[PDB]
Amino acid sequence: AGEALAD
Amino acid sequence: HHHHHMLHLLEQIRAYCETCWEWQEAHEPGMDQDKNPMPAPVEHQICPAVCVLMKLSFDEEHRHAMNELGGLQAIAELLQVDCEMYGLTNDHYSITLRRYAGMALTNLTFGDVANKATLCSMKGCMRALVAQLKSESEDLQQVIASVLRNLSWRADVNSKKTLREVGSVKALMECALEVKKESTLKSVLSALWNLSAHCTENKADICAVDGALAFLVGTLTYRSQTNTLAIIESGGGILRNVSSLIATNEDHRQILRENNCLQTLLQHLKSHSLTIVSNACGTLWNLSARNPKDQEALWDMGAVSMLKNLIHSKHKMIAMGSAAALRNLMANRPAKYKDANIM
Repeated sequence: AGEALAD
Repeated sequence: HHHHHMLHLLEQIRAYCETCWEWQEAHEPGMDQDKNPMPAPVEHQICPAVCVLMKLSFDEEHRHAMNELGGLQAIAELLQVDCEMYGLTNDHYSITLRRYAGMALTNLTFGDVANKATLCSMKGCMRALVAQLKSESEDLQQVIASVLRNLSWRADVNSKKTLREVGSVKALMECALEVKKESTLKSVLSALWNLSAHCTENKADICAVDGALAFLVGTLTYRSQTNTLAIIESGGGILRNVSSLIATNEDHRQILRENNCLQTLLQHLKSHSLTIVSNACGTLWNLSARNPKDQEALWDMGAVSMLKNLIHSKHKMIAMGSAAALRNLMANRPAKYKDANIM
């Protein structure tokens, strides 16, 4: 899924 | 002159934790007087402060400034202590505090290797995070998953070990089964997808949960009101990663079959999303190996015409996965589709 910032 | 706005926010947070720590040291189980009740986060304006820090953490410049001030430790300490004090509470203030704290941690671990390592080194916090998957706030679960997701993305050796050791994989998979909201489930699965890539034990621990493989196959035909494919892409990607383990286990293979997995997986080769294809290609690569029943069931649903389409694709994972899956089907034919017969 990779990394992400918070929604 | 200079306001040190951020420093002042972190000092508040550090101070509140010291006070909580002091209360914990006095109020242990073998206990002295309860003439001192707990610090409450509402009484020291903790949401506001963590909220502002959370907000600022979206921006990268601010993150750099926090990182010089040790913002990650401070916020992680705050989260840990509110968990250790109030347990699996439902209080709105504790849940909001925990969310904001978690979002800040999501942002601070995003793209930063040193912070991922550091947060994972904080073991009491890691345990607190994992326990929050059992919260009644799916909004909080969504946050915790998001943290775990980023920690598991390009985790160094230690971080991987820790993530396994704190029971993250088994807790997220159990979390997923109970989740009712799509946004929550997206993050839960995104985390699992990353984690399933790490090692055999994680793959093993996923398959080993009651309802797990059933649920995961079910995600492949998920109906989104969001007009989004991310649940199918994630659940499918998890499945693709664990499929190496499933290949060599008949009890598990059987659970796929009774949910029409291989049928569904072939429809995914059509699909418009290059991800859904890549996932289905790699899943079939492992499920088409060394099992006669499934090998034949794939011939009888015309997999070979379907996989012949994809072998000449520019996308390596589609080219390899379809060729490899094809090669298994070729070199192990039902008599009916042999070259000698039926030319």
